Amino acid sequence: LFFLRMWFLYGCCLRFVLFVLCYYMSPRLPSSGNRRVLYAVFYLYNFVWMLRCFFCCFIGLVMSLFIIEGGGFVDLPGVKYYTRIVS
Amino acid sequence: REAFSNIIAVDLEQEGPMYPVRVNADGVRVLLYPARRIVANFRVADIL
Amino acid sequence: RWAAKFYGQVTFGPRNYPYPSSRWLARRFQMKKHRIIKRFRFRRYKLAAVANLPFAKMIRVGMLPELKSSKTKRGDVVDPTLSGQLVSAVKNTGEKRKGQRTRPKSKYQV
Amino acid sequence: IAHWYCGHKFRHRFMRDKRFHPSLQASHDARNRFSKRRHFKTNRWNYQQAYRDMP
Amino acid sequence: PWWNFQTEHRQRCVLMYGGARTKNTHNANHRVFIKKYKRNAFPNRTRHHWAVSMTGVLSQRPRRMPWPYDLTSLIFNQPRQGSDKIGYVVGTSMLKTAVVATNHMVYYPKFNQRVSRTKRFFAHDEDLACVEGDLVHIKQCRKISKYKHYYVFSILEPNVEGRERLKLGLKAVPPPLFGYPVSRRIVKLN
Amino acid sequence: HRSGKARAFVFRDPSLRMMRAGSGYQQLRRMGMPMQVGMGWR
RNA sequence: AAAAUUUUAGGAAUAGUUAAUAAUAAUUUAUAAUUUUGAUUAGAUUGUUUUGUUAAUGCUAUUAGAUGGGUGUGGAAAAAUAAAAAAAAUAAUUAAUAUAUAUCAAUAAUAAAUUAAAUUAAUCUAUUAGUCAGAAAUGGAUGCCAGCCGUUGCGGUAAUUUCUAUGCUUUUAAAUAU
RNA sequence: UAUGCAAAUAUAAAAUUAUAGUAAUUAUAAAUUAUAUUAAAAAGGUAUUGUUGCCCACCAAUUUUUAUAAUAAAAAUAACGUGCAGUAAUUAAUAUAUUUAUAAAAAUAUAUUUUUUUUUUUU
Ligand SMILES: [Mg+2]
Ligand SMILES: [Mg+2]
Ligand SMILES: [Mg+2]
Ligand SMILES: [Mg+2]
Ligand SMILES: [Mg+2]
Ligand SMILES: [Mg+2]
Ligand SMILES: [Mg+2]
Ligand SMILES: [Mg+2]
Ligand SMILES: [Mg+2]
Ligand SMILES: [Mg+2]
Ligand SMILES: [Mg+2]
Ligand SMILES: [Mg+2]
Ligand SMILES: [Mg+2]
Ligand SMILES: [Mg+2]
Ligand SMILES: [Mg+2]
Ligand SMILES: [Mg+2]
Ligand SMILES: [Mg+2]
Repeated sequence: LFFLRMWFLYGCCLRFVLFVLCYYMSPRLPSSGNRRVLYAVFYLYNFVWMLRCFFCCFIGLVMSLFIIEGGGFVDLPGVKYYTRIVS
Repeated sequence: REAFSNIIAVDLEQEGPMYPVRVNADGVRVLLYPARRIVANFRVADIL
Repeated sequence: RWAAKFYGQVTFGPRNYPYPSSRWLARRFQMKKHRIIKRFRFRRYKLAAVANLPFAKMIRVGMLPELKSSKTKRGDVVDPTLSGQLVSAVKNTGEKRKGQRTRPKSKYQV
Repeated sequence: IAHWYCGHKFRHRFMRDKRFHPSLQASHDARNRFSKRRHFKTNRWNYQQAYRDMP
Repeated sequence: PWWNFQTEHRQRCVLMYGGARTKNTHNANHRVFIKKYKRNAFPNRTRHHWAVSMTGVLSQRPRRMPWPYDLTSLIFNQPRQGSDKIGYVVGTSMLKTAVVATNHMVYYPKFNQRVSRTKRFFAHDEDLACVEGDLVHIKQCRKISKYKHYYVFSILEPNVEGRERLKLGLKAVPPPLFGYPVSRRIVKLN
Repeated sequence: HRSGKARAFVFRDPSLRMMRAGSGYQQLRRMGMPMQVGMGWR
């Protein structure tokens, strides 16, 4: 188990975040493609943290806040958090 | 035929080990101890 | 010695490997050590430890406003008397006075 | 070993446990266990004439 | 009922037959450390706190617990723990006051072994017999001054060398050569 | 693996594991060693 | 009045201050006291019968409740909402029921599927997963793309690993995340 | 070439990297590789249908953590341009030391084989 990947869950299983950016990043070879990465924000003890996580979710009509869960590893190095649903 | 060359037998007068056997195969440390019943990994279990 | 012999763990091989380090690993870490040392030389690092001061905390003299290499970065704040004395030390270290013991010289020491 | 105590690695836990080990405790022989090196070579240049009131 | 499985539960209000009525405190919480400071500037001179700190006393691993059984309880029958102590006299700078260093015992049940720690006490000797380096018996008593609850009950071993040393006008014991350690380098020559 | 945990060559005799446990914390609590200085369970 | 047990990866000095005198001394007397056997500041933290795992010396929890003085009442300060303690005439015991609020607790999918409830019939209409490896597959798209990812890894026109449709698989309080 | 300063492999340790938050690991040794003057016979591989094999630093973009030193440090990384450092590898490599510098690195002083061996029991 790798315990430092969970740094921004802060001892919680799931997180609530707000959408900011959505950009694309290329995974580690030999896997080619475009991985969609959402750049999100949330606040804890009046500090505003920018969270960076893998967008696997389904976007419908335009919506703002997501639910973040931690997984195993993914093709893309450096992105620990995954998306459950969008609200 | 390699398995029939290596055949082992066991004295069943006692039906299980009466003391702990602590022995390692290459890099694999094994403990064979007396129990009330058979407890082991499924494979180890039907080997025993 | 003050400085570090190694950087990172240079002896990592399997147990009972009958040498301190393998060739491969030692070459990797020789690379990293090389880069760090080269950085020290070109940026012209200078450290000092003064008597009757906390020793673990070393005044970095290479960042002092007079001896600073960069024209841009704000260097450091060290006492005026002490900093004068440090400047004098660095300066009068440079050249060999006869009767004194010969000590290794370099471009990057100035 | 709970992962939140001490460092992020495991071995940091056992490195702070060696601080509490029974046979490792500080005494008249083993001293300054936690910082040995800040106090090293501290009195080298401190010249102290030893105390003699008897001839 | 703590011996019943997750699925076996029916009522949460009572123990049907007997056993221990147990509240489950949730031991695995994934509690975390919040990092509020830069690694450069931490607001303490001697120590730095970078992780979750273990808390409690006796709840502290590895457990270190009071050991009643040692030399002192071996020799004495004490009405109250710490009512008797045997120690050495270290220093007399205070009138009618003898400082005494004493050993007591700690037990680590994890490793199954004991350690001796040491502690200083102020003891009250009226009449000023005690010379530095005496082996003394010491007892609990009436509160005397802010820090003195102990009085010198008996001198087990006096210091004969120290007394004769005093009689000649010299200090009982030579003053220690170096004081406490420092983090500086003192250059003092001649 | 110079950097990593020490492993036993064989197992440990379980019987001995149970014999060295005689003075352990649970047995002490049963003997009554620790002083009860607080309310404890209700 | 005391004695024990006291945390921070990389560690330095602390201070209305010790002890004697005495119902003394904002300037009594003294070679004072705490600290590297880890102090004081500073971080975190509600302290010495409560938990979880385990064959087991262990590891891993345990809330909560005592925050200075200043007309000093009172046996004792515990004295400024927040009960569920009958409080100087037997208020009442045919009582345990309290409607819709809260705080931190308090484990409900209670024969989860065929013969019926020795009732008083009151609350509820209750579902998920997989389908390469390893129980279980075929069409159709897609073509290093889109996407899958517990993990080795998969995707290069034939993909038993993507998406979709349909079946099929499960040892039946769910998958997934921490 | 040991009168100033200078603790330091000879091991007390809990998966690799990393100044103790970065990536998800790393390290490793006997299979296999055609030419070294015997009356043809001894040999190495960081590759793995194996030298048209792999790899090394600087030199751009970006991503992310922070203890911001010419131009911060570290980690992900698949461009462009230099070369050819390494696999006994075109002056063998490895470690410490000191110097040097487009970049791998190079010169010297010591130890040493994770380099291949060549062998006078008084002539
Ligand atoms: Mg955590
Ligand atoms: Mg993967
Ligand atoms: Mg070098
Ligand atoms: Mg000369
Ligand atoms: Mg008030
Ligand atoms: Mg199958
Ligand atoms: Mg899927
Ligand atoms: Mg097609
Ligand atoms: Mg198909
Ligand atoms: Mg950055
Ligand atoms: Mg950088
Ligand atoms: Mg080359
Ligand atoms: Mg070379
Ligand atoms: Mg070469
Ligand atoms: Mg070299
Ligand atoms: Mg060069
Ligand atoms: Mg070199």
